[PDB]
Amino acid sequence: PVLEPTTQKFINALSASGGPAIYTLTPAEARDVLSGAQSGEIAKPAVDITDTTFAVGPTGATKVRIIRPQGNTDRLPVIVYFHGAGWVMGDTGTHDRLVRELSVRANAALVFVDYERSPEARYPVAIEQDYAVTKYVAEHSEQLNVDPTRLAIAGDSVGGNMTAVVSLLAQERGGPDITAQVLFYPVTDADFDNGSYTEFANGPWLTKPAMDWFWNQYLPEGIDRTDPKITPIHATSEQLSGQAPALVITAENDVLRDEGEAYARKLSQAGVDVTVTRYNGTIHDFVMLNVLADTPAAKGAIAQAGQYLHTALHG
Amino acid sequence: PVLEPTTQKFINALSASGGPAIYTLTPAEARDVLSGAQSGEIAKPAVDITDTTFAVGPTGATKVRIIRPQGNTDRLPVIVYFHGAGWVMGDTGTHDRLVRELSVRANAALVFVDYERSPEARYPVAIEQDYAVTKYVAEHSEQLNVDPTRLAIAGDSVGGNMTAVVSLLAQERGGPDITAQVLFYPVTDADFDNGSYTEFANGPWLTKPAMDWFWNQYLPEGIDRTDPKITPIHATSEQLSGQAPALVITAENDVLRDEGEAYARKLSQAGVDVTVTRYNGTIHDFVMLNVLADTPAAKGAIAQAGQYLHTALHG
Ligand SMILES: [Mg+2]
Ligand SMILES: [Mg+2]
Ligand SMILES: [Mg+2]
Repeated sequence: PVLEPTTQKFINALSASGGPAIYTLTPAEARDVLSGAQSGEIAKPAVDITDTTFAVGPTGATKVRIIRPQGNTDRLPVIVYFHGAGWVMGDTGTHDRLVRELSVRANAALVFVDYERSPEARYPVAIEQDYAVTKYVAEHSEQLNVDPTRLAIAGDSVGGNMTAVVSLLAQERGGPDITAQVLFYPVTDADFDNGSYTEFANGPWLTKPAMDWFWNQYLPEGIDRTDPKITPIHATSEQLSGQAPALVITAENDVLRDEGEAYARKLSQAGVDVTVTRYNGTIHDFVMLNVLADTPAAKGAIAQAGQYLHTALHG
Repeated sequence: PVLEPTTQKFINALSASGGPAIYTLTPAEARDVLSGAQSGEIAKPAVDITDTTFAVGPTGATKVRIIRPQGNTDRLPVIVYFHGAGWVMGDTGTHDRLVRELSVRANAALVFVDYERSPEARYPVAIEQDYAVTKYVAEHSEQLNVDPTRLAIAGDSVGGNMTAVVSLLAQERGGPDITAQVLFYPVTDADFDNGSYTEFANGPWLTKPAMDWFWNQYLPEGIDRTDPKITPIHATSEQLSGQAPALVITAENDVLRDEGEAYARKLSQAGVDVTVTRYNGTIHDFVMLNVLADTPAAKGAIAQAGQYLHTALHG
């Protein structure tokens, strides 16, 4: 359907500039393209930043960035954050404004997992790093000065996939305890022939061929994609029941729209308390992309997620 | 699609023992059904309440209820509120919890218009009362101890129709200035054959025959229904341009969904900044009905609207 006007101007400018398709690029090139898009002078909430490594995960180490509202030294609730951008791309820079907004709005520490990206690392390295850091935070709360009984998880796009799977792993492994989960336009299935994949196959912004490529970078060739730790839409009502309350936010004009909304239904059917909202007039990645930060959908969704997290972690 | 479970329980109870269809009742009887449904003791935000009358509007007197956050005597911004329930039903009791939430969350005075109901009063009595009260508030700010430069309007269902029309009338008549407008699942058209009307014709909760009956109570026989003061979807890009930023919230499972989302697009095409959000798993009237008060969609939408108003009126 018809896009919000600032969002439309972005899409048209992108067409006019005529850049190479994402799946013709090397990982390094693809990374640099998104990094360059997100390198502008933009207003950002004030935070204190620490870059470090936790000695956990399948590789023995996971890079993290810890963010706190600037000057706040309280024992805060904590968000463990899993970023999107196709498994191949994304870093502390590309998602900086977004995760600063979440930290300050939630009034929480936020632990950004700088997981090993694809294709150099394939499934399941990142989800195991993600799970390991979440467990680490829960088990090292005095050192991080956080309250482990108020731990939320959150992520955008493939990072929403990671959020869902960490919830699933925490159920299976008996912890850690999760207070709430937030999923921005999550990847939850690999059915490239559903309604929204068919309708929006040629965009805007995200295309079916692009998703085909991202999935092929993430996964080993020939792996069974129906397994719930890959496509959590297939999780059993068992794996889902008992999970933390969820906020799921989708975009109207998005190949991934239908699977995110279907996943929200699956959670709800399993007895999970699910807040699920579709934003009209916007596109995939709309709370991360700096070019859309002043659009009404981006502002609304960030305010909604911030408030949802604040209530979950302080109410 | 499938409803949130508590919401489905409500719908199941109606199908089991809901009785005669609302539109087969007298207006008195219909009024009493909703009044009874909403008169349960339930947790509500603390406010101060004043019931009075402003000597304006087509009848010479419009009943209003003025709500403030409890004990607050500050010169506050103000919301003028137009309630829903089919033009036939609704009063200060049916919408009590909802408008208390908005007052407290926006930290604003709220002026609830107890307009004359249909069919005893037809169009255009209520919209002229509604506009008159809005003008009155702008022009008697010292009497009411409010800031007239921070005046918002808001409404639900046919009250969303009223919000749209008051915006239009204010454009046409040169004021008063409106800072923001909030429309919960508005009535904007009378095309009973569109997509969502066809899909949800027999419910849940709101039905196509009910809407046909409500419209018939509201309107004189043979009136041209395409007048934008009746169906604001027909407003020109000129009646719309210049209007205040809008929040439009729709329900997934609702005959009125498509016309609400279409109206949002019409505003956006006219250059208005429109925040438009569809809540999945819920039904029409979901922010007013007390039985749904603790459901995720109701809590979410009320928090969203409350925060949107707070930002508009205090930012
Ligand atoms: Mg989506
Ligand atoms: Mg609706
Ligand atoms: Mg818009």
